[PDB]
Amino acid sequence: PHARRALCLLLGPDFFTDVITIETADHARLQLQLAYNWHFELKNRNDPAEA
Amino acid sequence: AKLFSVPDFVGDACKAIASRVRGAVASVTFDDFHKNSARIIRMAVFGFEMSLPKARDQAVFPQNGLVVSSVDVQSVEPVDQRTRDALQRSVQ
Repeated sequence: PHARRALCLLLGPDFFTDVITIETADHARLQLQLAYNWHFELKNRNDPAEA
Repeated sequence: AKLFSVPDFVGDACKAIASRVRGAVASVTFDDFHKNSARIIRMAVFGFEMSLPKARDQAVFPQNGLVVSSVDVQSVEPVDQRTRDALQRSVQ
């Protein structure tokens, strides 16, 4: 919930080495490591509201 | 100020969704509750018809304006050891 804390909001492309605990229709409980290839998007990188 | 109407909004939201989810899963077999697990639990939270048919995409509480955008359920535990390695013979 709250582990890391930094002064900067990383906008560059990155990933999250997250693992989920999902269950399929056959009830098969399996955990699975995810990446979430993400990146922040700003069309106008000067507007105070959007920024 | 209507935001602070309920002083325990976290508990209120959890209890209301839990109650309605439990009541709706109460009407379905275990086979159905596991085939359409997310489907029936998500229609349980905000049962209506605005999209069989999908209900909506908003679970609003008019008391304080608290809106549950979506409801996510992680894993069906069933705790007893007899649902356990007896459905495991079912596995075999």
